[PDB]
Amino acid sequence: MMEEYLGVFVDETKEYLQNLNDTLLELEKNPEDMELINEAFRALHTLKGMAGTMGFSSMAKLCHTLENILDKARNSEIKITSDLLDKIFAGVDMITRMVDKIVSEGSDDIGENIDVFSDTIKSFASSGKEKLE
Repeated sequence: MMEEYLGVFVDETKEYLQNLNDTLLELEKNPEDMELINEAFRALHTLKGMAGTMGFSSMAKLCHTLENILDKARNSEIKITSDLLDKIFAGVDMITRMVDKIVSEGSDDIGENIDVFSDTIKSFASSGKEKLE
């Protein structure tokens, strides 16, 4: 059978999420080393792509969201305030839940809320209270 292509595709995404949690959980203790920010901004960028080729963009958008905070972190827009990373680790949390159901059935539909979980984090950083009247 030629199904081992997807069996290895996930075994790599899981070993990377941890490697990406070690980077993001070490990033919290070192949210400015610029190594955990690039070690994560990358894996998440690679994890997001692997989630698009799997037909699970709902879980890939989560990989792009986290990497987005790691992007502003590398773009000088945001920094790991222990909250932008908590929601990020929260995205990797659902990404795992989808992987647990995707592995149990292959569906990334966990009633998650990307546009929301991202807007929550996207608004949790760039803010402009009181603007133009």
